[PDB]
This record gives sequence, structure tokens and C-alpha cells, in this order.
Amino acid sequence: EAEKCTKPNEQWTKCGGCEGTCAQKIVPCTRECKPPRCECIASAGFVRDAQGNCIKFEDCPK
Repeated sequence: EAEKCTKPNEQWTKCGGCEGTCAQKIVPCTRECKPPRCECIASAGFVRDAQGNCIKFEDCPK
């Protein structure tokens, strides 16, 4: 109801910074939340490929 982003994955996220991987949907990160801006979203299910590529969880290798 508040998606002001265009490119895929990169969606509006108030607290950015770290994220999750295809092995750690949740990475331990203190109060290191980046300012509000379009970026990846772990709470939704986006993971960063080993190449640091923010992509849906299903967009993972085999």
C-alpha cells in the first residue's frame, strides 16, 4: 500500500542495512538500520545471492 519503488526487489524499507541469504533469512545485526530508502527486504523473503545479489528466495540457484 506504499510501494514507491520501481525496480524489482528494491522496495521501500524504513530500516535498511543488512538482510538475509539463501542460508540465513535473518542475519544478526545490531541497531545498524540504514535510513529510509528503496532496498532489499528480508521481512518479505528476499535473499542476497552469494554474489551479494538481492533477489527473491525462489530466485535462488538449484
